[PDB]
Amino acid sequence: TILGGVNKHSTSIGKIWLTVLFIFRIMILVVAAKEVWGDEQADFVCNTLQPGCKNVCYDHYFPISHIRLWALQLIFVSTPALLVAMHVAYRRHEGSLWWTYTSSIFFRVIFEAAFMYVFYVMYDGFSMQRLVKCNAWPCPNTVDCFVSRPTEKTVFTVFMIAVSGICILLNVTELCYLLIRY
Amino acid sequence: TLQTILGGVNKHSTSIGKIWLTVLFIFRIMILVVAAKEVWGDEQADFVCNTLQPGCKNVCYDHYFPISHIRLWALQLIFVSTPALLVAMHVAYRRHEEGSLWWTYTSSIFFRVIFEAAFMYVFYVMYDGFSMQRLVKCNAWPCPNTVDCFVSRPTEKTVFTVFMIAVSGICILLNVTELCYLLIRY
Repeated sequence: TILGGVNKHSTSIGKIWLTVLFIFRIMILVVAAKEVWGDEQADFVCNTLQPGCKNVCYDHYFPISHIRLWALQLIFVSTPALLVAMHVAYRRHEGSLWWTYTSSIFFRVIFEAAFMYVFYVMYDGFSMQRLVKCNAWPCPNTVDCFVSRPTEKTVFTVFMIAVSGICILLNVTELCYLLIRY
Repeated sequence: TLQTILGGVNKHSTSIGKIWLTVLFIFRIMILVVAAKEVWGDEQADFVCNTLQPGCKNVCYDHYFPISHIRLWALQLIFVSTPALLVAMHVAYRRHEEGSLWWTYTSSIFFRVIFEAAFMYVFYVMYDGFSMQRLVKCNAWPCPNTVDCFVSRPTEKTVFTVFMIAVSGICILLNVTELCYLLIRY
């Protein structure tokens, strides 16, 4: 019903393509992705005998796991759609509505652009490495630690980034139509 | 029936109260449920202490985490929502057959700000700020002189701690404006 409640009050591009891609991301996140990151810390392996070196090295290289960045991102970009829907809902039950609608799609592009930026700086590209070298205290000189399932995590990382990039373009095209029509 | 219950809660509210307060409430619940609840999944499983003394890990973990963060947020969310459905059924009881409606409403928004302030106060005093440390030094019995123990995911837990505090602080501001916005109309 939440899906069927937001069916109306949109343009042909905004009718479906944004919505189907949004459903696409959630299905990938829930059905498939969350079991890949299930044992991110359980199978983190470091070659040392120092107690506590594993905890600090894992926390240093993964300040926040990918699945929870995407979970945050989905929540943020969902609110402007939801908020405008209920905003127009009670009055129904032109200039102002146009003012709100363009603002609604203006926030989406901001959030997705902001979040794609974070992955790039934080994780230094979209590819995961098999080996990480760690020298934070209490670890001795330098320690080799090994990541769990690096290849599978890369595949979903690329998949999510590419789909997010598509959603940016669709929002932009929706904006330009509303720009020319004024 | 999350949509249905709040739909009744939506009735007889001011602009900011109609939209902004309830969307923030769903915002906090979503973060707590789908994201944060499994950051703290292995609080005690990956607590690590550098000692050979049996039971030092149990006493040191309990000394530094008297109550978990997620279980404080759960308690806070329960408390701040009770006045919501308290009035909902109370009027439904009366309806089944202004000032009283006024008296109930201003009291309701007065308890919400009280509970949020009190709970937000507990985090500060009991955890000494909003930032967790990688290392905790423990000397409670039966541990020998002083033992180093290491926390699990200190950086991630800090991120959600800040995010929860910031959102809770906003809910206080909206409630305060609601009181001022309401009082002037009289």
